[PDB]
Amino acid sequence: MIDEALFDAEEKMEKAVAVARDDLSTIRTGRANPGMFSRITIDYYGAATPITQLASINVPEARLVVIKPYEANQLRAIETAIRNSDLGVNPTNDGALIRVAVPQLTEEARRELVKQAKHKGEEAKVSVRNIRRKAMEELHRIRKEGEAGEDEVGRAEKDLDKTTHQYVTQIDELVKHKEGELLE
Repeated sequence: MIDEALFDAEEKMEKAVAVARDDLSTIRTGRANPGMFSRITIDYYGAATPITQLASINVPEARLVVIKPYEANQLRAIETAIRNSDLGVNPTNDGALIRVAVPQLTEEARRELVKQAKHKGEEAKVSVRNIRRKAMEELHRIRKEGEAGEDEVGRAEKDLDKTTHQYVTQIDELVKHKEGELLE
């Protein structure tokens, strides 16, 4: 049915756009967020484990992160993972807390990250397009087989085209915004 193809495709695009927002969040910036720490993993009893699951990540000032590990025995293993990461960070030790001052990025690094953001956007747009294609070829099958009227299917095609472009644009705003986060 038109409905299933159309309503599910929309719902999937929303998820894809949501995934892209989260994905952009993982990029290092100025205006530190937790997301930049999300893909730092420690050895946690044999399982490669994100620090995000193992510590409460707080942002007091603009360029200062405060990380509180649930298990004090883990603190040194966490700080090292931060120290050995690709964040460009020199974390200090407080005892219960890890003090992470985040430096302003170099112009070279920020052109490389702007690059990273465009790519994550491109991936999500392609994903959105694939969702449209699957729903559109269902519409095409409905038409071919005469399971719905021609005018009916052509309105649904027009609707799907609109929905798709709205979500692609949303992804483009999402990148446009991370780009401006990175170039200030």
